[PDB]
This record gives sequence, structure tokens and C-alpha cells, in this order.
Amino acid sequence: METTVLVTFEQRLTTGDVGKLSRLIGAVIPIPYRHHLLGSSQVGLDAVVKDKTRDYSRMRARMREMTLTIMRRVEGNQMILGVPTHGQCYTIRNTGPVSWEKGDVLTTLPPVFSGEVTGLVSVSDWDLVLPWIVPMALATEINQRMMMLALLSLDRSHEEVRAATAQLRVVRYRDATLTLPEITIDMRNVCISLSMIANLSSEVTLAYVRKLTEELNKLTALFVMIRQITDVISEQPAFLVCDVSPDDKSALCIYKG
Amino acid sequence: VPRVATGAGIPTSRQTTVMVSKYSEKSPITIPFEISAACLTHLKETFE
Amino acid sequence: QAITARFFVRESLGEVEQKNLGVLMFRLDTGIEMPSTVLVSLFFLSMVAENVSAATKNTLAAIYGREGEAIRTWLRDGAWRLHRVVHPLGCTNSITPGATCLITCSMRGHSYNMLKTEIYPLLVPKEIYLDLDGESTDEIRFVYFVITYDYNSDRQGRPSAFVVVSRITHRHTLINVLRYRFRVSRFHFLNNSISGYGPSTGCLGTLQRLGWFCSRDSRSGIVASRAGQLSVVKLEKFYVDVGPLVEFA
Amino acid sequence: AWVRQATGARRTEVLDSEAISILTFGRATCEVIL
Amino acid sequence: DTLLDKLLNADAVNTVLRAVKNTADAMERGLIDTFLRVLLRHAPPCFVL
Amino acid sequence: EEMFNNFRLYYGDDPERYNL
Amino acid sequence: FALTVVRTDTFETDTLLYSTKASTAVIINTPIVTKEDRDINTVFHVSQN
Repeated sequence: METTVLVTFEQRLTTGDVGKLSRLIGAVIPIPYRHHLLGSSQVGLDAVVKDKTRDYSRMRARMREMTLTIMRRVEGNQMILGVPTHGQCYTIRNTGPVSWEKGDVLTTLPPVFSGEVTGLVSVSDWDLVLPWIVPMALATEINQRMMMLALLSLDRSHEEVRAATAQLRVVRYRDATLTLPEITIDMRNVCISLSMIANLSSEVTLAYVRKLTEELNKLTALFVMIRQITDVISEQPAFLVCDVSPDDKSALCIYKG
Repeated sequence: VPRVATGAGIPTSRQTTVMVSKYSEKSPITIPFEISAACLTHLKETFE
Repeated sequence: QAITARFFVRESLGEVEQKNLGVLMFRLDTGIEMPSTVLVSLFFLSMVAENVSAATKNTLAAIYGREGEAIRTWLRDGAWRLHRVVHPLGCTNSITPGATCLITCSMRGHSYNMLKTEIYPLLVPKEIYLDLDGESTDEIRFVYFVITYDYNSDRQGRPSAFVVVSRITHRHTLINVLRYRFRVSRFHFLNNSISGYGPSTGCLGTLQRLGWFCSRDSRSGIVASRAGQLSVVKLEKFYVDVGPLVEFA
Repeated sequence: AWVRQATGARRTEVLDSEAISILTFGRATCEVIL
Repeated sequence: DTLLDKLLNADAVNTVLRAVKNTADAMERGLIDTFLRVLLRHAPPCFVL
Repeated sequence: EEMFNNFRLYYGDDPERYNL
Repeated sequence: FALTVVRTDTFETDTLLYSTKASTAVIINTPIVTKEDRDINTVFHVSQN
């Protein structure tokens, strides 16, 4: 009916892993590219959480640039992943901790093991960590709390903004809450960009107010940081549920971009 | 071409049957007409 | 081919709509923990938008602002409006004269009565609709929903909203033609934006696609129910496409 | 500026957003001092 | 003669025939023309005569 | 048949009024 | 100085049209029908060139 990409497993399959996959028939899969080949090294957010230097902004940008897919079936060592198409009504699964209400706008984020770790079928240095499939404004607010952790986290040396980060620290939504990781170099460069915007906003337009190569250097170092910080905001919501299956295992949705 | 003889000094044109290159103008004409999905359903599903 | 979804609507929110189908319905996880998950009429957010003048605002508040002034407008009027809290999903199908109102709201397509006999128009009320129109239109005018505040006192002062209908599809040209007539809002918006040194406000406006409609059969009109008349605008073959919440300032 | 005379590059290759995209996620030969 | 010869043969014959037939047209009209021109040269005008 | 139709129609069924 | 004012003026006019018998020849095609699909109705453009 649709485009369908196959996964071959290098691993000798565990029957318990096949049983967990047959539980997760309705799941959603992070994939780099819609070449019809997929290896286990390619499949999964294993390919995101492998460089422990790296952090949440590049996690989100990798999940933007990499293909969002729906689990369909498993056939021995091969895995059938039907790539969704904008406008059709698909059964997907809630792997994230956040519960789902009907009609809700549904949005991909990478999962965070800060207090809410949830492993998977992992064997031989590869996990199938599925992205948190989380509401839209909640996803934006997760990223806003992350960037303010990376901003306010330098002033841990003072009790006041130490208490402000510990006061932030926490994102609470409907009936399902989660903690949030501390950043004390992705989020560091993100807030380098934010701090250049913040510094130069009081520095570059003051003689433009009175009318409305140095300036090109300054506004270049402004605007490329502006582009790199804007690119990680627009959440590109993947799904939009028509009805939620009760006990929040699954939800029939329509797929967006 | 019909030409005509003479005996004066004017040369009548040697070119019998002058070539003409004409072409076919094309113009498509389109009419839209609508049928409601209600009308299609009263053709298709067709109750008691 | 259209996707519809049965929704819990309170039987004290099923009105209007139930008299004459066609409304927008927004959802929201609001502040009181016992009734947090609520779906919302377009006439019900009209009594939150300031652009509806206070007579018409309290007219539909006399229709069902009993529920509004129960808890809900104390969460929307009283507890200050965010564009985050409300999300548009489309136009109602399945009138549902049942025990508990289960209204099957559409997602994308032309909102229809089943059996293809009646097409559901979108009833956009008058004061939230008209004033951001562009030019004279031909067959595929697009609907955008825009919430636009104006900074007065309480770091935001007053909430207000619009339903802009325009042929202009593009995001940045659409926000520039908003910036044409919203010079006043960005005056006092700049004023309390430079008032907040450490405290904050939250910006001006938020745009999103809602769909398109037949727009040459577009006309205004009126409904009437309990608490009287209500002058509205009737958008006939309203295709639904809820776009992204795109903010401007 | 004398290195850039002798450094080959007349001016600095400016920061591409493509280069920032690898700053956030890290024919031709290359050399090894010994 | 896979009828390519037939069409080229008819083409050469029709070229000859069309030349001779336009010649017959040109010859008869030239007789008309120069008889008319002689009649004009030998016809004095109306007010003179 | 195709060849004789090249001589018949694609020369012209009437040798007068035109000649293909 | 002096001025020239120019102005065109528009005149609704019934314009006749005379030709010869079978002046220009028309060859038209058997028409094709495309089915544009909407959720509320189906539009059929017949198109004959």
C-alpha cells in the first residue's frame, strides 16, 4: 500500500526480543534515510545516543533530519517498517512516558534517561531506543527548559541561580512527569549563540533606531547564530491523533511533517 | 503561381509554383462540470 | 477520505453547534485538576477574544457563559490566555442528540453531513472574522486563525484574537500584511516589551492555517437561539487544514 | 597577515552554517609531524 | 520499384506537367496581355477621337 | 496494401485539386 | 508653453465577419476527460483540442 523498508539483523535473534518486537508492532522507528537497505547500526536512536559529548539540540536536529517511520511487522531477522505518508490514518504506539488525549498534536523528541530511563531490546552495543512521542507545546517547552538550563547553569557558583536551575529542573504535564538533564557542547554552543544574540542586541541596532564592514562582521556573527538557534525550535509535529486506544498503548493518527 | 508572358524587357519570374509554408493553430477548449458526492452515493450505495 | 474523530463535549457545551452545526473546537489541558481536559467552541473563544464587542461577547456568554463563568472563563478570561493552551482542530460532524455529547469533529476535508446531502459551513462570528480581510476573492480564499494581543497592564493587559481570511498563502508576506494594519498593537507592544527588565510579557501574535472554502458562496448572516441573535459569517465548503502555530511580533 | 601571505589562504574561511552543523556533530592528503 | 520509384516517377512527371500547364496559362495570358497593349497603343483617347 | 495506400492516399486520391 | 491632450475612447461595436465557404478547415479531437477529485464533489474537465 505504501513505501516499506526492510531491516536485517546481524544478531542471532533472541525469542524474547522477537516477543518484545511483536508487542511493539505498532511502534515508531528512527531511521536515517529511505534507502531500502537498513542495518541494525542504522536503525534506532542508538545512532544519536552514542557520542556522550553530544546533547539535546543535536539530538533534536538528528531526529529532524532523519526519517520518522512506523513499525509494521517482523519476519524472522527482517523487520518491516512502513514509511508513513502525509494525510493517511495510521496506528502508532506511545513509547514515551506522556499519556495521549484525543485530537492532540503529536511530536517527535529524543528520549532522556535523566530519571526516566526506559531501555529496550538491546543486544551487542545497539539499543532500539525509540523517540519520545510527545505533544507539541510540551515538546517546545522541553526544549525551552533545556536551553534555559544551559543558560542559567553557569551561575551554579551562586546559591540564587543554583536554586533557579533546581527550581527549573522539572517539566510537569498531564498525569505524567519527568526530570531533565543538567548541562553544567551542543547546548553550550547553543547558548554561546543565544549569548551573542543577547549581547549584540544592545550593541548593533542603536544607530538603526535613530534612522528607523564592521557592521557586516557583527551582524554576520549575529545572524548565523540566529539561524542555528532558530533551526532547533520549529518542532515539526509528526502525528495528529483521531482516537486514542485506552490504556494509552496505541492511537490511530494522521501523519504530518 | 499564375504568371503571364511578355515581350518587353521585363523578365517574368522563373519561379513556377512558389512555396508556401502554413501551419495549424491549436486551441484546446475545456468545460468543467460537477457531480456531488451525494449524487455519486445515490448511484453507488443505493439503500432500501 | 476525510478523517473524523468522536470527541467528548459536555452537554452544557453541545449547544449552538447542536442547533446549527459548524464551529471550530479547541482543546486544552487547563488549570483545575479535576476538569483539566476540555474541548471548546469558536463562539466560546469569542467571549475570550476582545475583538468581539462586549455586547455580543456577553450575549454568547448569556447563551452558555454560565459554563464560561463557572470555571472556564475563569481559566481563559480570568486566567490569562496563551495561544499554547488552545489548539484548533476543525469543523463538527455528527450533531449527536444523545445523552452525553459525542461530537465527531473533522480533521481535513470539506465538512459534510453524512450521505453527502448537506455540506457543513463554518460559522465564524462577525467581529473575529472580517477586519483582517485582504482583497476581493475568487474560489480559494484561505482561512488563518491569528491571536493578537496588545500590551496594556498585567504584562499582557488584554487577550484578543482574529480569524483572518486571505488569499495570501505565504507565511512572511502574510505576517507583513498583518504588520501593515497592526502598527498600533506593535507600538504598545514595544512599550511594555521595554517595560519588562527582568520580568517578561510574551509576544504579540500567532498565526496558523485553518483551511480554505468556496469563498464565492461566502456570505454573512445570523443565527438565533437562547439569549437571542448572533450575527456571524457563513463559510460554505470549508476545507479544513489546521496549520502550524506560527508566531509573529 | 604574513602567515596568510605564506599560509596560502588570503583571508579566513568564514563560519558556514554547514560548519556549525558539524561543530554540533563531529584527491587530498593530510600530514603528520614526526 | 518498391513504389518509391513510382512516387519519384510521378513526382518528376508532375513537375514537367505542372511546368507545361503553368506555361499554357502564362502563354494564353501573355497573348491576352500584349494584344491588349497593342490595342491600347493603337487606341487614341476618347476626347481626341 | 500499405504501400499501395501510400500511393493512393498519400499522393492524393484525386490528382487534381492538390497533389501530395 | 502649449499642450496636446490625447485620449482614447472605447466604443462597443457589433463587428460583422465575412469569409468564404470552408475558408479555414478545423480538425478537432475526440475529447478527453480528467477527473479532479474533491471530497465534496467530483469535477470533470472535458477537454477537446
